[PDB]
Amino acid sequence: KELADADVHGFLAPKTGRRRVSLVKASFILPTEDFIKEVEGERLITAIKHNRVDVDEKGAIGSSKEGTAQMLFSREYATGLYGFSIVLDLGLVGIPQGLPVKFEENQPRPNI
RNA sequence: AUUGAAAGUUGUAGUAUGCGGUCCUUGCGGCUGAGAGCACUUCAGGAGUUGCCCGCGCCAGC
Repeated sequence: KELADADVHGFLAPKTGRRRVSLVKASFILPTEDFIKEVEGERLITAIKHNRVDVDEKGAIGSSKEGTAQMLFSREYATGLYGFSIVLDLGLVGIPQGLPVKFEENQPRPNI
């Protein structure tokens, strides 16, 4: 009632339990098996290098002994046609997990 | 709603700043498209042909 993120994405309270599962679930993101079959070889993974140049007070630069921040790192970039799948059980938003229905007047009305 | 319930391996980072593919170099020197050659030799603008035939300078004039 007082929180919205805890309602939709669940939460956990080790003090007294009160576990509520997430109402929205998602799967991994894989390239489709058709793409994998049709490429067979090829890397489709590129290691691109990026630098961080740090000019000194006038114009100077150092590698690892002047205390400056000048490095040369690398990052992996991928491609391909990926597959996604999500399931949103939004029908339970605002209804307590333990009491899906109230059933007080002999009708199974939702316990909102 | 199950070894279960919530859970970014994440946020900042120029593989940069300067550098003439440049300077010298004749596709040049010598070379007759030249020498011999009748557009010549034989040819009538020629033969025949009337500038013809008839014709009052005329009659009256002191």
